[PDB]
Amino acid sequence: GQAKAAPKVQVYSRHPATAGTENILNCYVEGFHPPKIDIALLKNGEPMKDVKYNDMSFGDDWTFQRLVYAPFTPTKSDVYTCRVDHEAFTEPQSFRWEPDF
Amino acid sequence: EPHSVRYFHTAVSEPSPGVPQFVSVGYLDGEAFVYYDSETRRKEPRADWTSAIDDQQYWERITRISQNNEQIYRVNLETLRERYNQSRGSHTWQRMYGCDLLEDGSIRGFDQYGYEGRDFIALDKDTRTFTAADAGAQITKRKWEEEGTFAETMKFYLENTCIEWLRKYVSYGKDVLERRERPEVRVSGMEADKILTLSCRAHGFYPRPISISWLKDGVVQEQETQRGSTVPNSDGTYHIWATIDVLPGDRDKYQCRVEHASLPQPGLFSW
Amino acid sequence: AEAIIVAMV
Repeated sequence: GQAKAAPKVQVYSRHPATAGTENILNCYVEGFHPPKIDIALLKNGEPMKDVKYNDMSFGDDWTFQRLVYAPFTPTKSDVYTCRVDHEAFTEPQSFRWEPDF
Repeated sequence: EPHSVRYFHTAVSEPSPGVPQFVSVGYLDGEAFVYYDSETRRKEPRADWTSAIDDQQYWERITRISQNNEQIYRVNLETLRERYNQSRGSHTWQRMYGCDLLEDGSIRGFDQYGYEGRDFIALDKDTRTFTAADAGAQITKRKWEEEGTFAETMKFYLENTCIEWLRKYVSYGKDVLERRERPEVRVSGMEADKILTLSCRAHGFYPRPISISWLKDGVVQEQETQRGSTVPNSDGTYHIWATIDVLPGDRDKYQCRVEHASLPQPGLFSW
Repeated sequence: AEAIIVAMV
């Protein structure tokens, strides 16, 4: 029938991160089909401000890709997550940013 | 010196947030430069070089072409619903087409169609015939090869028009396309149960191809490495990582090696 | 520029 393919997800910073230094937080969501998706950037479970969405792309197997990014100044207590909801998931899934520091 | 122009069409029966009924994105050498969807109904720029195109009412015209053609995407979506005896609901129609300039100056062309996330029909412009993937696709093969006109019309565009615009596009975006941006590399350390997990991260390289590897006293460690896919940054650059699990006394024998077009010789990094 | 002639299925 139709494709149903869940995404895989990579979270990462534009630069090597240092505590209190302004940076950019990237969430790259790929491999999904169909295109309907929700992708949220969370600071300790709060919606982040200034979240932007790249134009979605797809590749040779027609599965879609999306980049979602937002400015952020990380610390050692803060937990940054990307929460992705997609019909091939039984339920939303978080993917955590793992610090550089 | 090789270059690519490709357009990606996504068309769906049921919109949803961030998914219009039809969207089209053009890419030059893999970087977006032109966008259109059925909500704004307007062709808009995605790269700065497109802003000095020199064609005057080019934007007004190409906008109109797109507005007119989304009618045909809605029709093909219903055709495909009934040909495959589906109900009404969510269905998905996808298209990738464009041309390539290879380093010897020869041309390649492509026009590929996808229904429900599965191959449907692909142009083989060499023979002016379509490769069908399906019983349902075989019909559209036979209808297109009956009428006679589409295969050669699309072969014409691919071999002439498309390529003509490619070269013009390459010379407007010469400076963006040929810029180079080095990676910032940092190696991170984390051990838990007497295993040290070394993570090498390369941030902000352009162009996209990169080599990242791990050295144990100078010898590659190709099986003990897992690496991620090169993933994009927001500013057109790219990102990759590579971890290795090693033992915490074997720590000062470990180097990450980053080969990139931006650096004459590979960089070496430790934690 | 995009190809003008789109086909029907």
